[PDB]
Amino acid sequence: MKLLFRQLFENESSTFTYLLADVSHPDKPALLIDPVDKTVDRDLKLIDELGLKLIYAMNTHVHADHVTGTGLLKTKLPGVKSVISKASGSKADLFLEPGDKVSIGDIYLEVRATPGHTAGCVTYVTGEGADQPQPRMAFTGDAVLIRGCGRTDFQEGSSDQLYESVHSQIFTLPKDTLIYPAHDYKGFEVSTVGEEMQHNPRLTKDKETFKTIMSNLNLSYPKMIDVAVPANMVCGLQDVPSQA
Amino acid sequence: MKLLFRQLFENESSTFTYLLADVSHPDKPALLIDPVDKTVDRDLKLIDELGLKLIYAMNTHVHADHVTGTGLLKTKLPGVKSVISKASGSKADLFLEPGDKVSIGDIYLEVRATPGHTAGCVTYVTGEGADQPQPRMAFTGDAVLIRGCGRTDFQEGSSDQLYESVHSQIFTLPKDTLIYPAHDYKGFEVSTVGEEMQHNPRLTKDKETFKTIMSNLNLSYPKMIDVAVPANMVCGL
Ligand SMILES: [Fe+2]
Ligand SMILES: [Fe+2]
Repeated sequence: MKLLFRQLFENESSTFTYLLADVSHPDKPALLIDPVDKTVDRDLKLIDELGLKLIYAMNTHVHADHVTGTGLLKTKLPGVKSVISKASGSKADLFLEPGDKVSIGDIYLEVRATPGHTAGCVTYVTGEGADQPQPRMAFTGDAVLIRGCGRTDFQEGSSDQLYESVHSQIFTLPKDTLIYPAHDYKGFEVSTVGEEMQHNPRLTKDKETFKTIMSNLNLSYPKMIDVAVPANMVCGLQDVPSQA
Repeated sequence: MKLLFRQLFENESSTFTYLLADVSHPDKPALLIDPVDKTVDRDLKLIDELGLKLIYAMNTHVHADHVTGTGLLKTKLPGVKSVISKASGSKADLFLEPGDKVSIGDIYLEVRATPGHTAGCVTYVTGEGADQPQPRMAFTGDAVLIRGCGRTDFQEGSSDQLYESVHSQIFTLPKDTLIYPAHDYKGFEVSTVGEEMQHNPRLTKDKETFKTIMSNLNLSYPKMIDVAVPANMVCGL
């Protein structure tokens, strides 16, 4: 295994997309996590410059803040498959269950179910096998953010469920495991399991304190959810053939 | 030596600030590269959470797009020293010459003179040695951006000088060396020397073509330069 890894940012929605590839493999097979429609051309230009073969375009969950790039990526690289959890209820080429593994050459990602922000959230974690990246890397979606977590008042979320998911599926990973979230609003880019267990002001509270604090934040209505969720439930696809 | 490394982003100016610390030393000594005034409180809070001792607040160059956080950091944390090139002509606690080293515990950076965007630009490269980061990391300021570079028509810059700086100081490093620029406007965060030598749209041309390309750019007047340069020449104070 030889990992090529890039974190990419979409400034309108503050979203991180992740590119992973096994560049030891003759085809340089690659995947994207949480690609955004707006940045598809950027992403494809980068994949071409680096000579990668994009196998999968995956989502951690159904996004409320942007439109998935997975559909457009399919319109543009025939052969790429979209991937999302079965639990999300969304359309995709491939559905994931907890415990599934996704492979790109010799590199693999384990799928952990981490619902709470939505019912469909998963966390992708690089494999624990002997030849895999060290430290492990966890792509936590909106379940754990750096020094925070996603809201739980829409998309069938639950604070109780989020707390249990994080403590059972993420904080059980080795402390040096890197945390790569789907969003960040403070200019931060990475954390670690150990660092979040020490410093995350949400998820280091006891369960009932976390639930109380969450319930009272008085967050505004999500500005894009009425557009983004329907679009993302159909893989970001259109119902008319593309023009031009 | 054990390197703790973070890249931090300031959205108003699209600036990257870099935190480096040697967490194997009993003080957990740290430095910041290109800190911004707006994000001083954030940077201090992170430094406090991680239990680090801020030693240096350094600039790659005199910034035209934001006001340096060096002066505010020195105010809040007496004892912190600001650092900048001697060639920049700006005020700082410590001036650097080409070939100088800056150390925090067992971690050190080499200073390479890379003027062209400005007369004072330097690139900080993590040091050579088995106890240093592998691959090496080059903090290139605005001399080399990911698939780009800064403009050369202000701050006593020069396209010819920028080309020579990049080719002699940056493209001579091992190809796997990481490039961490001071800004990005496309959502990219890192590149490598080998990638830029292959794919940088302007710096891969020959010198005269590079010069011609840079002269032909259609750019607006720098939006902050008459506030930022004066402030940054006096350490933000
Ligand atoms: Fe979300
Ligand atoms: Fe600059």
